[PDB]
Amino acid sequence: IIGDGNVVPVLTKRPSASIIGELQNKVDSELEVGAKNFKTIKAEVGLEFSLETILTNPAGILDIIGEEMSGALARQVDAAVIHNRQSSNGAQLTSGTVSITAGAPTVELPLTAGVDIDPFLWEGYNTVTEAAGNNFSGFAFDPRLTYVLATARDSDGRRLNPDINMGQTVTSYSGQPAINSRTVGGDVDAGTDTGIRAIGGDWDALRFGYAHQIGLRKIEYGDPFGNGDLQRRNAVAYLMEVIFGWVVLDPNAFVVYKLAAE
Amino acid sequence: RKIEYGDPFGNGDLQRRNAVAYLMEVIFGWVVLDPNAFVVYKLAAE
Amino acid sequence: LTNPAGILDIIGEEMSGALARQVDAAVIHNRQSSNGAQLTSGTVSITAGAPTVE
Amino acid sequence: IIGDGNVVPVLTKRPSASIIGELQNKVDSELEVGAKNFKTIKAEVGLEFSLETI
Amino acid sequence: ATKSVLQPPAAGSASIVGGAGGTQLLPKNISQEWWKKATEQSIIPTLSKSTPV
Repeated sequence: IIGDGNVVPVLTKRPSASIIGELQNKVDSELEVGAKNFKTIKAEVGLEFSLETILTNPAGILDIIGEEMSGALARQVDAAVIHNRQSSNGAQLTSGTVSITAGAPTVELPLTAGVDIDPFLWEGYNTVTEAAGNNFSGFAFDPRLTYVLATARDSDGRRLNPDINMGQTVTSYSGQPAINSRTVGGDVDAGTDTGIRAIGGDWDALRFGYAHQIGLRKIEYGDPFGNGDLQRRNAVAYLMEVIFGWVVLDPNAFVVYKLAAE
Repeated sequence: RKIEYGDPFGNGDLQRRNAVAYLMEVIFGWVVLDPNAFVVYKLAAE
Repeated sequence: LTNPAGILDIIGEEMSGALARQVDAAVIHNRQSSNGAQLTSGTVSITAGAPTVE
Repeated sequence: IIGDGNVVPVLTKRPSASIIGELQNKVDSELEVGAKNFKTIKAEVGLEFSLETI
Repeated sequence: ATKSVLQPPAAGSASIVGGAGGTQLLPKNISQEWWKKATEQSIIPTLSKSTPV
């Protein structure tokens, strides 16, 4: 729902049984609930065309703007939730939302060429499951991680990570599911490369949804984007926007794998 | 009347701000044919 | 989209009454009801130039 | 309901009209809500008798 | 300890909603019926001679 009123109940203390003898006193136990809450934010994308462009329709461009706009929104959802970024200029969001990368523990990957990073993916799994105590459910990989894994070789020149396939979008690593996307490195739209190369964790500790969606909407009046009035300029605007929210139910349910400093 | 477009109140464009305006209006007129046809009763000062 | 307590359901009657209150405020007192200030318009109210009984 | 979560919405500001000329700029008014909340309390009475007193 | 839901928690008890942020779990009932004054009627259209305008 729109606003800060989205609440998830979290079981903070759990009951513990005991062994009770013949005619020994039965005992009552701990139980406690907390909550996490989250705000929605809004992503919008807009395009504006002269009437001549609308009537011309070059190569059927108006038939693909809905796909390109809904795609731009989907990349802004990833950029907000993962990196706390605006897609259109790569700046930090000043909204009150918390990204997966904000306050998640990090594993520093070696920057050196041909060094094997496979040990570090286990150090992060151990960080989520032993130290923080969560489940583990999969990875998001940047495609540059998959190349650095697949090109790690021993002193005889044999691959250290031979099961890693080339360029595959949906994969598994050590039996955990793994999704490749450049939204993990974050050099997408106007973003810079963050040096992030994987995120691993309990992906059920991230809840996500849409409060509201506005599909491709044609606007014919006023000045919706600051270019000038649409009737005065003989122009048409297209808008698409989405109101969405997420919660990371434990910051330590995720680990971020990131390159070292230069 | 609901209004979804333009800037009807000087706050900024409604589509640009993602806002909706409502408006209502009346045009009316009257004449007082003699000021002295009326008397006003006021409370005194403190 | 929120409609906080059904507040958007009353705006038609609230705005109907706002106009009615401004008819009285103009004709009786020569004032803008949103501001309380005197109207700059060329109209004359009942209270303008009527005699007062205290 | 039990606890301090009983809530009543309170209308706190209302629209008021303006007077405007032929091509003078129209203006928005105001509309605002608050709320009051209240808690519950518990009253009890009881009596105890021996079986012989029943 | 027995589980409390009212705040502050009763003595010798534990709060069921005692976890971080847990009070956001306590229900609200918002009345459909508002507290609002009636507004003043306009008298001028009643208290005057009607004319074509």
